[PDB]
Amino acid sequence: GDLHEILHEAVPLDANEREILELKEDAFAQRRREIETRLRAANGKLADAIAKNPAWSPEVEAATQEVERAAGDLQRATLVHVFEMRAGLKPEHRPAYDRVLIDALRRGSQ
Amino acid sequence: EAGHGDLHEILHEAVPLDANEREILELKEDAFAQRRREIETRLRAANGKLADAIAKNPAWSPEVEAATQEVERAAGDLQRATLVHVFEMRAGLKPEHRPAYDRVLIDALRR
Ligand SMILES: [Cl-]
Ligand SMILES: [Cl-]
Ligand SMILES: [Cl-]
Ligand SMILES: [Cl-]
Ligand SMILES: [Cl-]
Ligand SMILES: [Zn+2]
Ligand SMILES: [Zn+2]
Ligand SMILES: [Zn+2]
Repeated sequence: GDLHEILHEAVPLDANEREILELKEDAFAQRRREIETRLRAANGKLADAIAKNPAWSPEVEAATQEVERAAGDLQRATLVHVFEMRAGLKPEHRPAYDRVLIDALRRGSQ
Repeated sequence: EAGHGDLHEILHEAVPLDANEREILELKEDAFAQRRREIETRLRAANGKLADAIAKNPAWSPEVEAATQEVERAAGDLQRATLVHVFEMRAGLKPEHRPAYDRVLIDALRR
């Protein structure tokens, strides 16, 4: 989320390495849209049901299940993509990248 | 979340402090505040546990995925606890204010 963007900024790189990294982004960008989508949909499902009847209901129950699973999915996809970017780093840059990742996770960033 | 902070103000400002629906309102709030603090503590711990896994071994693993799932679950518990509370508070609000209350709620939900 902002986790994703934070880790991109911990990634030191010249003019060449950046253009290459951006080209490599598209695999994850799409995966992602696919997930920010289901989640944004599950939320609208939630809000729709509440504007209808602001009380718990089978629709609200189902929507919240959907919101949850989707947000987990999104963090998992983010992490997968973050470890792939880690693999493309020179060994000398790995410790700083790990530090940023661990500390962001620890304080609840995604 | 779910516009909670702002919904409570709508409460401070619809049922007067010379009303005593006030007392009941604040007791419900005390209970929710306590449940939230507990769930939040549990989310903080799931976050630490995910961070710990990654520090131990910075790569995707069943251990890291596991932690991820504990985090989603604590987070979902928090949203659910908050929503059911928000509904409870609405049911205790005089019909003359549900309109404005419902606005704030749906707004926030649609974000
Ligand atoms: Cl350069
Ligand atoms: Cl409230
Ligand atoms: Cl208060
Ligand atoms: Cl609290
Ligand atoms: Cl990996
Ligand atoms: Zn990326
Ligand atoms: Zn109050
Ligand atoms: Zn409240």
